Amino acid sequence: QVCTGTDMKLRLPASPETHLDMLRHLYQGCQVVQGNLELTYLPTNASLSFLQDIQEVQGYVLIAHNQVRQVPLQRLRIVRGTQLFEDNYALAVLDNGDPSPGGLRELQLRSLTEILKGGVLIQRNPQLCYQDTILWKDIFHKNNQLALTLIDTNRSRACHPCSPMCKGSRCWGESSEDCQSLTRTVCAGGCARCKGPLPTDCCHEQCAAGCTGPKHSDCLACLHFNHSGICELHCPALVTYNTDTFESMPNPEGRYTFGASCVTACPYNYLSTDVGSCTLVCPLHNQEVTAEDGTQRCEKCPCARVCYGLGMEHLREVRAVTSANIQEFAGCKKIFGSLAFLPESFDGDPASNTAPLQPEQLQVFETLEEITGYLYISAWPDSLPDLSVFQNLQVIRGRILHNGAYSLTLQGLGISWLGLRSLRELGSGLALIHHNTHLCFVHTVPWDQLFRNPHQALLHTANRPEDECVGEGLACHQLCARGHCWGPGPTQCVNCSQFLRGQECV
Amino acid sequence: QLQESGGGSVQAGETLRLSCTASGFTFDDSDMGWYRQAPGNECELVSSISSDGSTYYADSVKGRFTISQDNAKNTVYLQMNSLKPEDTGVYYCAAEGHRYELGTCAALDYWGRGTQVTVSS
Ligand SMILES: *[C@@H]1O[C@H](CO)[C@@H](O[C@@H]2O[C@H](CO)[C@@H](O[C@@H]3O[C@H](CO)[C@@H](O)[C@H](O)[C@@H]3O)[C@H](O)[C@H]2NC(C)=O)[C@H](O)[C@H]1NC(C)=O
Ligand SMILES: *[C@@H]1O[C@H](CO)[C@@H](O)[C@H](O)[C@H]1NC(C)=O
Repeated sequence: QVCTGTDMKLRLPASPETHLDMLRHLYQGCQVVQGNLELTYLPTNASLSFLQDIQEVQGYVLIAHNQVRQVPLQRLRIVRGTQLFEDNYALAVLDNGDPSPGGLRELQLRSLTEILKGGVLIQRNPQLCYQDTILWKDIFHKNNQLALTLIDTNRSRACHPCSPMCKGSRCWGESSEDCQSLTRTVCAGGCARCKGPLPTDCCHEQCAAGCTGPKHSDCLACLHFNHSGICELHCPALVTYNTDTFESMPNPEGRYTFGASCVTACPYNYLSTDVGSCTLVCPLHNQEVTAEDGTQRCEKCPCARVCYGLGMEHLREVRAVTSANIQEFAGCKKIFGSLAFLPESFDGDPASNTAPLQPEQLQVFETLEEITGYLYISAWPDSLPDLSVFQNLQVIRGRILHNGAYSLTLQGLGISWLGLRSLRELGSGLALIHHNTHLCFVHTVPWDQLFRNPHQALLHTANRPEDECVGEGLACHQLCARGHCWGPGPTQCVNCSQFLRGQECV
Repeated sequence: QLQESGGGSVQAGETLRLSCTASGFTFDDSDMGWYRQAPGNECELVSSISSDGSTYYADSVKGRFTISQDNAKNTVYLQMNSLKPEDTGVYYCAAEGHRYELGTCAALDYWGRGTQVTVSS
């Protein structure tokens, strides 16, 4: 039911050939989208029959550079706009048409009736109608501060006007079913949302987007959190305090706040806190901890020095690992952040006077065993056939994913194979390996055993054909169980067919 | 649940009685009021009565329209005498207390409230 979103924006997919597949994996069977629902750079043919289940988007809905005419987001009731496109808009619809004409024609957001924070930006798309027919301030929440709306009607077609059955001639479509239902501006008592004109028809104070009845069970969407079908303001805390002394005792009614729903325990690859929350980055003056059975938590901390990757501390704005900053990972056995290798890395920049990065400097990462964020590689030294410097890397969490989708990204590399012999799991997100001319031993890795949730998979294309690998004799050594291996020889096997010999198999 | 009754086609100069019926409530300490919206013209407050029976009207209706809140049957009446075609439109009753946001006429139009008035000559 609940699924991660994305964070690409106007940035253009490197593998258009698999781009749609990623979205299907992300949004198939998904009712609530944690983070942003980004739909970008789709063709006319494209079937989006997976988006039909989507109901909430805690992020910001972006529909940009799409030659499709239909985007079925009928069931979408609420956009919380926790994050905003350009920090100002909760819904952005940009450049959908131009070089049967192509482009978005109807928005058909017939169930959207709530935008808690953030405005609406619609511009640059000719086929679109029913963009100025909608009363946006009824969908905008009462306390919503960001109530900005910049819309562009500039078109190249005629708009068949709303059904006469659409009160106020306010509609998403010509159809009788696409009439905009109001649930704020037409209420009395002043109560934010209602299902009728009288105050006795007001929705409970803890509902959002409307309701079917007075009580808090009846809400179309909960404004704050969902307490097993009820909408509470906070979830029940895990701690109760002795009336007299204030001795913290755990109460059995306690629930962690994941997204906008109270949960007994967090989902996988998510951190439980003493503050009664599920999160991906731990609060300040806090350290990450592992449990008896691997369960990662978050204890308060004197707090130990630790290795920050990209998207953390000073490496928040840093684009990728470079010669100027490669030295920091010295001895790091775990980087708290993302590792992103770019052409500019090994090429260097003379305008900053950051020299090139030599292939021996990558030796540093021999120590490194876990990455909280993600590993992205669109560059490498052609010197190296494989990823040996990351032979030690046991797990990529992907708590921060690249473009919000991909844990592991390998594109445009002159390398023979991988060799991540230690890589036993990928915590969250999808694997994007493409346009790697020489890459073999790809179908040899059992990626079905590196993934943890079904929204995950590997997306490969423009590699070296396995037909060629087998033909040039590049396959798994006979001492690698079920021929699962990361590269050539017994120095790569996953499970050894017979007993160890340290590095090598025998 | 408030409903409007008493509309119809009539020749001008005739009379109509309008009923603002309820399904629960008490209008006590909550002065009621009739509104009306003519085709492609602004929503107007035609008449309103206090909790104590101190009536108000607009300049076009006074001496022709008399408003009155029955306590027993718990229904608000609006007697419209000396009807003119300039009157024609849809008349919505609604507590001046429980006032909407998108506009009284506009909101009650959404929920399908009020009753239709038609006047020829
Ligand atoms: C909030 O979370 C709850 C988790 O339970 C969502 O599920 C809803 O659960 C209630 C009962 O707690 C369902 O109502 C009734 O449940 C019984 C079974 O106990 C069922 O036989 C009845 O027909 C009735 O549905 C409610 O329908 C159910 N909704 C689902 C599964 O979609 C709840 O929907 C979440 N969201 C909100 C805004 O409440
Ligand atoms: C896909 O697009 C092409 C564009 O030429 C079109 O001919 C084709 O009919 C489309 N597919 C379907 C099933 O309509």
